[PDB]
Amino acid sequence: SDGSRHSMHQVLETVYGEVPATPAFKRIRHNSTTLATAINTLTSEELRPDRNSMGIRHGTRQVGGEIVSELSFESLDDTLEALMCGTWNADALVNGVTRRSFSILRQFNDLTSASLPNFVYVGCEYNTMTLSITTEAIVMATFGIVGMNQLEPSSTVPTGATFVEAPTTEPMDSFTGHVKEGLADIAVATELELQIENGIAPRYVIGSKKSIKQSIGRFKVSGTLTAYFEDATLVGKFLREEASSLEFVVTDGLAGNSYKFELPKIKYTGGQPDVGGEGPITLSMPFVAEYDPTILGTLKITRIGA
Amino acid sequence: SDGSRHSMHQVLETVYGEVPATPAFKRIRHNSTTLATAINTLTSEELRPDRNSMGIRHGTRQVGGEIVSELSFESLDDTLEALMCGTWNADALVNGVTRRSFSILRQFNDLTSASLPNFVYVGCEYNTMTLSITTEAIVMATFGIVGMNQLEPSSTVPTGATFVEAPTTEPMDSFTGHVKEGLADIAVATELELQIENGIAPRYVIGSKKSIKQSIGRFKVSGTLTAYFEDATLVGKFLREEASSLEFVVTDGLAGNSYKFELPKIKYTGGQPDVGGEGPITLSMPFVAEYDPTILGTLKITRIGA
Amino acid sequence: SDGSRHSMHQVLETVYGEVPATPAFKRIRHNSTTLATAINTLTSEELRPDRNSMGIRHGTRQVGGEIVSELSFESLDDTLEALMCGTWNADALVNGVTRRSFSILRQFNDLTSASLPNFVYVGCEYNTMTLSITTEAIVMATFGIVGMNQLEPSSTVPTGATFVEAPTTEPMDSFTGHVKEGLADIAVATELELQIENGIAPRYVIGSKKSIKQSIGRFKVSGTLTAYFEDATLVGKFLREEASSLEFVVTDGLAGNSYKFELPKIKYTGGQPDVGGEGPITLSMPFVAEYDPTILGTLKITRIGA
Repeated sequence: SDGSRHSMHQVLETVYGEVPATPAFKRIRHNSTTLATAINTLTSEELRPDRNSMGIRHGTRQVGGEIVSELSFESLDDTLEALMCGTWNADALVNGVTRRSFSILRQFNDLTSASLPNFVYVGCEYNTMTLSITTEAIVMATFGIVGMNQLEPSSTVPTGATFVEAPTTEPMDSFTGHVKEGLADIAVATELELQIENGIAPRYVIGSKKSIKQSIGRFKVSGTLTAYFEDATLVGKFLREEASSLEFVVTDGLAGNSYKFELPKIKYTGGQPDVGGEGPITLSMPFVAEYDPTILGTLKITRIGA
Repeated sequence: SDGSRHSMHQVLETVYGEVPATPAFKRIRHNSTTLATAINTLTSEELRPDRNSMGIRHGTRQVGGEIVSELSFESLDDTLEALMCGTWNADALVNGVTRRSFSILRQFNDLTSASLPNFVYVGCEYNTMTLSITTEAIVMATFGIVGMNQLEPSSTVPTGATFVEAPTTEPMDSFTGHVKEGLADIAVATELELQIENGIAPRYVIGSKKSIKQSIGRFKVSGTLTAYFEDATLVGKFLREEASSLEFVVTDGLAGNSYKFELPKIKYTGGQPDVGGEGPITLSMPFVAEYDPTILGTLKITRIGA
Repeated sequence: SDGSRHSMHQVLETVYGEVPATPAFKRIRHNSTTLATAINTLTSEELRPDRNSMGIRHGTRQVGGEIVSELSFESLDDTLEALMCGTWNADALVNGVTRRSFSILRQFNDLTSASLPNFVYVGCEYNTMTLSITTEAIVMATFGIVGMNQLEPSSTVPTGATFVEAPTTEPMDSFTGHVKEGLADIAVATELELQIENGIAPRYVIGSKKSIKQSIGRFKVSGTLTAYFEDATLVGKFLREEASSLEFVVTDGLAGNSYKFELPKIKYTGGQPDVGGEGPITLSMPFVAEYDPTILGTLKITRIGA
């Protein structure tokens, strides 16, 4: 099979670890994927006179895959909602406690029917998200999922596997960036990085070969902010304890639709200006987001889409 | 000295740690080497007002060297026999227990007589072996050895150091149409990797700068198999518990002489088809070999040489 | 700010952690520096029902700067004296105990006055030194320091910040015909590496954000010596316990002035002639220096400057 002809679809699960009766598989616009499963190994230490390798025994299997997707409007909304464990309300999303389990199907168009091109992964729950914003570079959102187990390859797709398509809105660009840092101050930051962690780990019991359930952890928001040393206001906020805020907006290709990420309470963990021989002096300022009561959360994503 | 004018000769030892009376040093066709000795250090911890470095003391020594050689017929047979710890029988070798110690002599041809070019190592025992098979790439067998101690450089070669030569048979290539994976199924694997370990470790006692003996460890045979995702049979064998077999034959060339490696019982530890950004989908399937009572061993090398 | 317009100065402190009344800031000849402070984080482990980020707390702070400078005469002299903890006597320096603290000032000429270009670092103490000598390559000396805390950026320089300029002499070259290894033997070594460690670690107490003092450790001198395998005398000094000496001099074109580094007692920790396929055979021979009572120290730097 080749990476050129591949299709990926997902459906919200009503019962954990099972595909719905008529799965509404939805197309997932993406670039590269590593979704797969991992099986444990129980080695045998039986003594052998000829030192012959005794062998190993298989163990519980867990689906683990990382998918890379470009940020765009009318897309990745379910992924963000499930990851934030919240609900899209008034085009605004806040980190809450609403876990969502999905069933992802990997269909290899190039693979023939007899070759079983359908690979179904169930119990898949979004766990980690990586957001990177670089000037003149498409904004991409990497997604890490925790799946309970995978089904055997089969020629026939899941019964009633309706394949919904994904709106192909122009990918978001880094221009017209509303990068705010103070109460009303606009920062001169060049790149911006955001990481989201749900801390979802699996739980195995006697007589099971998969994670009956996945233990979610605390919602964690952190990131890295890089700017130029030309601005000296960023310097000091790290030296002296100061709680600033972060607020940036990704721009579409003049489509009139856009998002808005806001971190009301953050504190700088680092920040060091280095001569670095010749050339302009940069400034990397990693930060740690913390719970803010005004929004009853740590992060708030808002769609201003037209 | 330069690597161009370099040669290595080895002789089977009758008494461990000693060169035989009339060593039949045999030429070892090789590419590069890292064979040498390592001496431990015993630091001294004593308080000093001037805070001056107290000093460290030399400890036990261990000869450790890695030798890279291209796989070819009528060559490396003694290395394979010694490593496998078995004995060549009917052009077939199965992992045994018989341990063989050798004495390796490094002779820098460019180095002058007064410059002491001869380097002698005693107690050298083959510990590990790395076999890599790549398409349109010569098959090379890497060899790791464990020696007791290195003899001081001298001008005169060991008394009666007869220098036997090695048959310069054409290096084994990868152009074979025989790579078996099932009972009669021929696999479409692209590269194949095999690793062998003897778990040999040295033993130290009071009043001995060198290792008197080496406690041999369990015989270990494992490997990695990479193929194309086009074949879907291998896919799923990782997910389910299945014990397959591996059987591949390196081809010397037009001459009928060839080597046959067989692993009667293996199981796959991993396996993952990744779409990636673009291009074809590959498939890496690591495996671990296990004891098969039919051959009363883990691996069986067979020469079909004409 | 850009790395093109930056000035770095320093002044000997009379009281630890404080800039002198009128600092005689002296130009620091260097290629690049990383002078900056680092603050620890105290995370809060309070369980939250909405699983929100509790937030972290700032902890103690310390200043670390990497001063990369090119070795040259009439320069880094105070740096060498402070690092060696000795006193320049008869143009000869021996590892002593007397500790020296300095106040480093980084001035970004390009940064405007209102932009607060002056950066002051107090309690800076030279700790590590890395000297590398390569043929047809300028001798470089890296300087690691341990500072107490970083003063806030201000427009006005420290009161009476007289800016002395270190004498600028042609950088030292590797073209010397004097590299001694035996009692009178001249070695054929190609590169030479020297590392100096003072073991300065910071000390924290209750109610102090900064380190009140630094408990210095013992003086540590070690290095690495690389040569060619053409000389077989170096071989064996590692195999059989032998205590040699090292003595090398850096040259300054036709200026005449020079530095002389001497290690009266060293022994070699490694040594390995590697064939490496083709080309010449090199020989890396790491060594550790120790206490020699003839000089009452480990290392003795001597200026023969005209």
